[PDB]
Amino acid sequence: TGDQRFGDLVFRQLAPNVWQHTSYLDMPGAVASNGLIVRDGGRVLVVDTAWTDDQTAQILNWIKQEINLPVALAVVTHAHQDKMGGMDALHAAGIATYANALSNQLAPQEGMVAAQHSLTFAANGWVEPATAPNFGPLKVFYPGPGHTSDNITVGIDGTDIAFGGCLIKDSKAKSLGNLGDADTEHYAASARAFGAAFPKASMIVMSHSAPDSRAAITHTARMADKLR
Ligand SMILES: [Cl-]
Ligand SMILES: [Cl-]
Repeated sequence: TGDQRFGDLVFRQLAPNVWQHTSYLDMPGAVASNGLIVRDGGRVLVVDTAWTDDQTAQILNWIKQEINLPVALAVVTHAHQDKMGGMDALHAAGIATYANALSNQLAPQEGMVAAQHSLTFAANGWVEPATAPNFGPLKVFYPGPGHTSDNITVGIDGTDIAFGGCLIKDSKAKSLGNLGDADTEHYAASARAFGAAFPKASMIVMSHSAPDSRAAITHTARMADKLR
């Protein structure tokens, strides 16, 4: 209970300044996609678009009318439709968009529109600060290939929250979902690297489940072990 709707796109509050935006697409069943909205000082930061441009425009309208702070940047966590399907709506609103350089390189073949800006990463997985200017509380981390080769993750400074995207499944999941683009061999390690990158996080947000505990990370690596 307690999950606010606006148009067709649930917002749920996670922390006083972190909302979960949820949109739905129908996979002829229906499927939820989760993303984040972050209030940091006098601007708004977004993580992940919705499945489509119209849903993404709704997210923007909402920010305008529930937060009323202008959207500074948006970060998308890889080149899949649940994360990137709404790029045009972001660009029409003139919002600076960032993704892993690799996500941007793969976006055309994945049917997605590229972000305007490319994030690069060090060998230890942390984002190069100068490719991510003014991200504020957003801490961007590339844990290695897993769900896709380009998947990145984001921690929120000043919260128990880290966002795993489609990389992490929930603690009671019966599978790792879509392994279509998966790196089987490195998945377990990547799931574990995300865990270790945000060691103090206890609320883990993922793409198709309510926020879960760290058991989500542990369980996902367990399942991925059985792959390799
Ligand atoms: Cl499941
Ligand atoms: Cl942490």
